[PDB]
Amino acid sequence: SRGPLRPLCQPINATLAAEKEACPVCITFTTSICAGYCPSMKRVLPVILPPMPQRVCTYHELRFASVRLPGCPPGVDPMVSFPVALSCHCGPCRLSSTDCQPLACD
Amino acid sequence: SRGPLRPLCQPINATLAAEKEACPVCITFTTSICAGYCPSMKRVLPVILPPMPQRVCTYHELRFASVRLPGCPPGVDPMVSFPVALSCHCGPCRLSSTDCQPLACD
Ligand SMILES: *[C@@H]1O[C@H](CO[C@H]2O[C@@H](C)[C@@H](O)[C@@H](O)[C@@H]2O)[C@@H](O[C@@H]2O[C@H](CO)[C@@H](O[C@@H]3O[C@H](CO)[C@@H](O)[C@H](O)[C@@H]3O)[C@H](O)[C@H]2NC(C)=O)[C@H](O)[C@H]1NC(C)=O
Ligand SMILES: *[C@@H]1O[C@H](CO[C@H]2O[C@@H](C)[C@@H](O)[C@@H](O)[C@@H]2O)[C@@H](O[C@@H]2O[C@H](CO)[C@@H](O[C@@H]3O[C@H](CO)[C@@H](O)[C@H](O)[C@@H]3O)[C@H](O)[C@H]2NC(C)=O)[C@H](O)[C@H]1NC(C)=O
Repeated sequence: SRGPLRPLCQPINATLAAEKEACPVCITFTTSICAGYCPSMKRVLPVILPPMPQRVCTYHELRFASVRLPGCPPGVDPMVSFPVALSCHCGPCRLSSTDCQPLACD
Repeated sequence: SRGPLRPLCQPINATLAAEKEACPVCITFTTSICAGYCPSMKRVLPVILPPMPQRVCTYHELRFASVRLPGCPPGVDPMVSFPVALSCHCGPCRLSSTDCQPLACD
């Protein structure tokens, strides 16, 4: 459709903020993630669409880490993990997490 | 010297606990790290020692992530990073960090 840059997919050092309903203080953190624009590349002759099955950029290589939402009541699970992406590409509509200074989250 | 297993070097999902002098609550977390026994392999004929220059297992591949020691005074830096190891080996005495349920740190 429009111009592709719009960065394009790549591991990118961003920030998110982990917190769970009824845990006291939430926690922010930094982890490289893979986000970028993958084109649903139409080719020379159309009509073969759909062009590309929601090819969102998903993790080629992934390591997890997690922290520990401090103060959680003695009945809830404080261990909160997240991706630590190493490289990435674009394949089918893949679910993973969200499916197809610093900060604050309270 | 003695038997080598004693696991041997490998990325290993362990836990550490980040906290800084005069920040209020400390934070624990989980991150794969590379720890293992590397032998200072003496060979068939000695006298060529030292055997191997303090070949501690250090990170072949490494990604950083960091969290945010919550509540830090408005004059201190809450961003605390750590390794997110992908693979590893053994080379010279390499400095990096420490040079040659969950938890609590307060
Ligand atoms: C280090 O941990 C990762 C997983 O991260 C976990 O870390 C713990 C502390 C906690 O925070 C938890 O929430 C995190 O997920 C281990 O990675 C495992 O990798 C295998 C395959 O290599 C996965 O198995 C497969 O999972 C898929 C789902 O996509 C299934 O469809 C398959 O059938 C199969 O089960 C497994 O899910 C991962 N583990 C977890 C808990 O997700 C890694 O192996 C571990 N290292 C060590 C040495 O323990
Ligand atoms: C994503 O971040 C890493 C570094 O992690 C940092 O993350 C920030 C948020 C913060 O927590 C900070 O404390 C963490 O360190 C970037 O990795 C950089 O990699 C380059 C080389 O590939 C490093 O440069 C070299 O560093 C060596 C030291 O061993 C020097 O001897 C060299 O001369 C050279 O300077 C650099 O140190 C790394 N950056 C930092 C801050 O350590 C990674 O590039 C980044 N990604 C993006 C897209 O920004």
